[PDB]
Amino acid sequence: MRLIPLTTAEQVGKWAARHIVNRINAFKPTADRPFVLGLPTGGTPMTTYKALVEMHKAGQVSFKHVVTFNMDEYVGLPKEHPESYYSFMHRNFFDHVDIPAENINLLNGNAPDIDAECRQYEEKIRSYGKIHLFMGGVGNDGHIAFNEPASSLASRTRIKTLTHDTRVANSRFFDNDVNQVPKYALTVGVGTLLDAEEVMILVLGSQKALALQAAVEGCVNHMWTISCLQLHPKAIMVCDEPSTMELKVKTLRYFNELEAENIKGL
Amino acid sequence: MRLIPLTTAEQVGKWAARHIVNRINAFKPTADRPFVLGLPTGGTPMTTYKALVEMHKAGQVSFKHVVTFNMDEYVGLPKEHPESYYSFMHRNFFDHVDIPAENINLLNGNAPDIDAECRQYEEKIRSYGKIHLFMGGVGNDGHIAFNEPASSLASRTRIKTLTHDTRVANSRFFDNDVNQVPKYALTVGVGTLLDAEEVMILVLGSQKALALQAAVEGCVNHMWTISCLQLHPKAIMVCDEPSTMELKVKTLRYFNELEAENIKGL
Amino acid sequence: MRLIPLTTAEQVGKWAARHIVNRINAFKPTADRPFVLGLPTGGTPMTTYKALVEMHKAGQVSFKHVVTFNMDEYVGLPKEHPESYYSFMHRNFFDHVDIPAENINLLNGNAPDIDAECRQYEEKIRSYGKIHLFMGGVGNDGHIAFNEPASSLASRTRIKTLTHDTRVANSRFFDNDVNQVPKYALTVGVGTLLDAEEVMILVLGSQKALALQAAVEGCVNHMWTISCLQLHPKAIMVCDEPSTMELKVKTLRYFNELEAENIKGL
Amino acid sequence: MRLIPLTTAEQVGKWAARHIVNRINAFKPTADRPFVLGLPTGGTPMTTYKALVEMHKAGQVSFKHVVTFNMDEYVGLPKEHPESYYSFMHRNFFDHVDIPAENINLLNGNAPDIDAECRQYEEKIRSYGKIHLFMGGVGNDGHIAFNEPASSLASRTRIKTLTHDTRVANSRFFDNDVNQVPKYALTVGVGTLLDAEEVMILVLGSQKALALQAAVEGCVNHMWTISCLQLHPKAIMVCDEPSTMELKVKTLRYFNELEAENIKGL
Amino acid sequence: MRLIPLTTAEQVGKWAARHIVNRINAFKPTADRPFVLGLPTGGTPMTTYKALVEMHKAGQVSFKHVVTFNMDEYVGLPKEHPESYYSFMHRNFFDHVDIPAENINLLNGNAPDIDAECRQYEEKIRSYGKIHLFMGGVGNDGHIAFNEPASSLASRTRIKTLTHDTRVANSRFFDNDVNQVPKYALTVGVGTLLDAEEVMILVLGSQKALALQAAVEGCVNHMWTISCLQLHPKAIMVCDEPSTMELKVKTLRYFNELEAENIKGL
Amino acid sequence: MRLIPLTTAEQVGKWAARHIVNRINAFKPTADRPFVLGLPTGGTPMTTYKALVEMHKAGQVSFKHVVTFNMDEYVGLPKEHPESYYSFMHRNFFDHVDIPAENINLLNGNAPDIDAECRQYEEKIRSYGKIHLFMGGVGNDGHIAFNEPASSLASRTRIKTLTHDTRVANSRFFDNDVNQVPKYALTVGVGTLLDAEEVMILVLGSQKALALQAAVEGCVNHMWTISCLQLHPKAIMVCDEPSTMELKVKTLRYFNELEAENIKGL
Repeated sequence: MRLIPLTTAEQVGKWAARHIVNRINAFKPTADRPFVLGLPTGGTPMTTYKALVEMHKAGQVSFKHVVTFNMDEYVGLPKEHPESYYSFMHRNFFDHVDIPAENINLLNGNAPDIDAECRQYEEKIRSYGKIHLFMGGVGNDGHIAFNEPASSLASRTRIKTLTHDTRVANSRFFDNDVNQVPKYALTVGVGTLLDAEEVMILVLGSQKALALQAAVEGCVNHMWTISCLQLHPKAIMVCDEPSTMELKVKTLRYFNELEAENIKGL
Repeated sequence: MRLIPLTTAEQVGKWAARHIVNRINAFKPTADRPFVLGLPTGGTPMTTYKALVEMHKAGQVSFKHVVTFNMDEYVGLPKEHPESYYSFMHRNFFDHVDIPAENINLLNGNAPDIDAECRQYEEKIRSYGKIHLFMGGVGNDGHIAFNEPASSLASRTRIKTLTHDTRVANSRFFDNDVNQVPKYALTVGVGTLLDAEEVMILVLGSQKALALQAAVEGCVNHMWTISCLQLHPKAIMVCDEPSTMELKVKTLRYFNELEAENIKGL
Repeated sequence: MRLIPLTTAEQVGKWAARHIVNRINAFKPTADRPFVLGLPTGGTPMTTYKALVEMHKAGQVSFKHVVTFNMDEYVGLPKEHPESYYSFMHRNFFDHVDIPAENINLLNGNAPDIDAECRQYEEKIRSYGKIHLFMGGVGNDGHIAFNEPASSLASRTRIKTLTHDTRVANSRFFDNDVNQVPKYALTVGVGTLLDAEEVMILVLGSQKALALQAAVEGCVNHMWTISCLQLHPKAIMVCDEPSTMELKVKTLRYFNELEAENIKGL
Repeated sequence: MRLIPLTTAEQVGKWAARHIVNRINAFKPTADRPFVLGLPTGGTPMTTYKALVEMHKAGQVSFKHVVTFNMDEYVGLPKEHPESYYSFMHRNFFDHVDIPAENINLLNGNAPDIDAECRQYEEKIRSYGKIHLFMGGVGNDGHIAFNEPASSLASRTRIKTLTHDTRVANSRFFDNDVNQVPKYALTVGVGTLLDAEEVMILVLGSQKALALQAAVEGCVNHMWTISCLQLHPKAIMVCDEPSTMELKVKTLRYFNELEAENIKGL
Repeated sequence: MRLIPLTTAEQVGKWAARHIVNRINAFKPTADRPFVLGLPTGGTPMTTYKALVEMHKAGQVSFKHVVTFNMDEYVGLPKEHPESYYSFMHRNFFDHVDIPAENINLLNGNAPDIDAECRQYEEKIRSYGKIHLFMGGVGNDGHIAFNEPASSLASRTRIKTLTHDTRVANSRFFDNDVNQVPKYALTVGVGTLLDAEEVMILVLGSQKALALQAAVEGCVNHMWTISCLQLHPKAIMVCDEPSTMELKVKTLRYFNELEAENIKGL
Repeated sequence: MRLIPLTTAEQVGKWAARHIVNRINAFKPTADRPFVLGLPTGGTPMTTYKALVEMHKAGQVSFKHVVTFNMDEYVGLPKEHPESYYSFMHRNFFDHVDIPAENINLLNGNAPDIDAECRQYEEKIRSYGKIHLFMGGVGNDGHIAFNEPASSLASRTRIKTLTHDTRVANSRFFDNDVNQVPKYALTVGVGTLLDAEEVMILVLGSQKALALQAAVEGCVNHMWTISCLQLHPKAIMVCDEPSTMELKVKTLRYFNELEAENIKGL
């Protein structure tokens, strides 16, 4: 597992975006062999999207043969609502890069047969073979996407009933109105994430410090889902300074020395 | 992993038996595609067998195309001894349901070539492909079947030398005579159990409280074998009230809310 | 996992060497079906090599159809330097047994294309299929070979920059001159080791006591790489008395009783 | 140490108020031998004051010969500001009972010589001899009054610079304006509290659950000041249901059985 | 704190008895300056009493000016019942040594005013000044005498309601009849014990292993009362081999080396 | 407890020396009311002595009415040996300041009656009343002076048999000859240290990191003697950067903010 200890969110997004760019450029994707990218939404990846767009505009990367899969979507919310994850993803990324519509995959929160929607999503991933790089964030309690603590590490794409803490912490978008916040969401599973070739988790804010600690220094346990990334063949935590509060000083010093050459320029 | 927090043993058996019934009825087994059920013996599954029998008699389930594999058997004990696991299983379950003899698999504790017996058992499981649901209990120290603490998670069906604590705690059946209790037993391995599609562990009694804690809140470690079910794709702990003594109040409250809809009726 | 608690290094080497011999003799290797043995260097396996040689000379084992893979080699050191791992392995083992040159595999620390060298090594292992028994030691911090703490459990053969603690602790061979000690080494990966059928770790000295504890009593975590052997299908720790300092008395007593029959004669 | 596990805040205040009443009535205070009561402010003791007033009005207790000492006061806030602790204490308690002004002791946050004020307060306590019962609450991080984590257990009455978390969590009274909230406060010390004959801590809300756990099940350590009450000769924790979230089920069950006879009626 | 690691109960009693003898002989007690000895009952001190008697008979010690205080007594049991603690103490010790009746102090479980009895006992100890050496055992959960877990460290002599586990584990004397076992007992308090000049705890049996661990390696906490002996000026644990099961090997090795000179002869 | 987190040893000595100076100047010592200072030897306080001397020479402090007590001395070493603690203390401090011989107290390692020497030392401290400030260091295992782990917190001045690790780590002064290093030493006790009014521990080097952690973040336990300073009324840890390796980042950040105003200038 790699830990990239940075100072600010802007540095974290530049690092993550540069990592994505370097994986895409080394892979050399084509129409028949696309690079498959898993993506999250929310405030945490914002500086990464901003930096990815920048690099695209600077001519350093093309998304023409990049296929994407998003982690989740609200159930029963119209796709064109500005707070849908569809809307977030276009406004913050797809509106500014050269990816074709047929390459973009998002869960249909309005599908008539929800279990069918979830089944097809998993099938579509398998039609390409695998996600090469899945970027995500982590909950304060170590959970992933809308999966709950003690989720099966093999769980799959499925509908979830959001937690009060989550409606609550999202009611702001439903202009600060915790009654309109959709009750349910579609989310990829933990197994869906773990099947990716590489997993890169963005960790921002002292509210994630216990999760960072559970991921990096704690032992493997299903109650802190993020800890099971220790068993993943290729996992990376990219973090800012406030998120490191619960780590030991020597842990932070170890990774700061091991990755020093890699965190220049960004 | 699911935790089903119930109050009494009778509720635990009804829940477990209803789960088994629902898996069988959704699977729709046939002569050429049987439902494969792994089973334990002892006091812990008694209320489950009693409830399964009841449901069978009420016409809610048929075992005509259900194939079963038991976890273990005493070595050198005549099969018709009333304390053999063969005898337990017929008296508490098979005597009352419609399963055919050819569908019942039990280890032959009287086989002339013990290693061969153990090899054939594993081969028979593989001939059907997989166990769809393996029901078991857990030792006070978290062990499974007759496997010992720090058993390999890939261990397989094999002969074991029973522990004093086990002969001791079983001498009662050998009418309370710890000298007749067979010295050895045949048992499936931890790998045998983990290869099942779903694992459901019955947890009864405050003597199992540390094991329950190690399974649900502790981290993964081979000394408490039950903790490695955290890594299993589909594991369920079904427990009574006294078994919950070592859990945190919030852990019990979390699962009691998450599974509330599912523990009605039983 | 097995723990073989012995008293002295000489007993540990006899036990390990007898284990190796028994695996080879039960396997019955041939020209077209060799026994594949993974091997380490350093002070820790010395009494094992001495005992293996002895058994060979006593006519108890032949290495004619044994293929070996060593864990590592210094980069840029001439192979005939007496402190190369090539030189160690010939002087302590291959010079005294009947293994053919074509059966010996060592990393070429002088290869012109290092990444290519590392790729070919993994390919050669796969050409035979698998390592049947990989013998190794463990770092004071639980690491394996030249892999670092928090290495991926799927990492593979690759070049590493040695740690000061390692150059320091090896400068003695570069006649106690920490300036000549090569800066880099080639090492198999953790995945390389875990892919072996059986892993046997030699544990000598109270400086390994925390690692032994993390391997046997602690939980699974990537910071102590050796702890992930708890998840390996067939792992054995062979240890001397001073290495047991951080274990609980009952843990040492448990394994001392479970393996009693097996540690006679040696 | 006693733990009184109750369900609601109203029950906690009735229990605490009944305890206070029973200590006062058994002591039989007089003009020359007053009962000395230490008191806190804030939302936590509100139901206790409400119940104390009730009991007073029902003729069950008199405060005529009760002397009180409050834990703290804001520095530079006019005493008649409605949010001063003076104002809180009169409005919620002294306005409704028969205690004489000369018996009421509060820190003068407007004293010209602050260190002198703090010295005199300690001297006044010692002039009576000792506090017989000190009632308080506990911070989310286990701290007491305005003392900080890792305060000396012998610290004494003194001025403190409030924490952002505290100004923040109190800005609501300074009509939700975190700029007017006084920067400093006077507070009794941890030694001041520990010198009382009996200490009764009110614990309300799941935000206090980690503190409750540190007080009752954790070990003694100065970072969670409340844990050092384990060393106090006569300490009582009175808590509501949500505060018990981090305790083990058996801990809550133990105290619920030990104190059962004592939590009836309230 | 000293830990005296011995092998058998007989060695523990000889060591403890020799310690007692050496304290008495160095103190040189007289009519007006007696040696004050606190004593327990039960199976744990039996080999100590047997060895003390032996030493007395060998002329190595006199109890003529030794005053004793016992830890506890059953309430409502006639003193001459053979299972009273009075009866135990005479039959196992006082019947065989030269101590005068006026020097023997035992709680009167038949006193008409129980609280008065308990008050007088504490007063009698204080009339002599202090207990020079208090010998005791420890409960499986670390408790002392009949004090419960989380007892105040300043608690005093008082009546207690016995626990089921205790009636249960003592019903054997009430010829194995858990209905006659007195419901209540008088016991010295934890403060009573801690006020002694030196405290020597006898630890026998693997059932005490967790308590031994909490006393010696764990941190100070009131839930394991025995752990607070770490704060006592002069505490000694005398233990047999099975009691050491939960200690680390290096802990046992440390004390075995530090006390080596002192455990010869016994 | 205060933690003063500094970067280098030179800053630690300046801080400590300034603290000492400020305590002395605020106390205003006289012939009949001296300031009593407890002192250690070794490499750890060297920069403090150097800075104290400097301040003395700058006219900021006088030792005319300062009385000192040193922690320890070698047994049987001639006082004028350059490696005696007498010799260390004169060469590094007393040779450069204005303290009178009658004010200097050091243990006489050559006393004819060792127990008498140790008794008189304690008596001399009590003749002045108390040590106002005791400065010391801490062992890698948290021990104090020559006291061992699990020493009584009330232990007193006494002779000790040095540990191999200590002779070993000091043989360098006995020009790197571990055979001349005295076998025994006189040392103040833990009680002697804890009786001081204020205790200031100098913590230098990553080898002290576990001890620092046990002092500041761990719980109270006698195996890490330094942890019991959490119970001391007025304790200060002054540390350099490498010593902070085992602390959590937030712990170091907390104290760095709380003491910021106090670590300027030095």
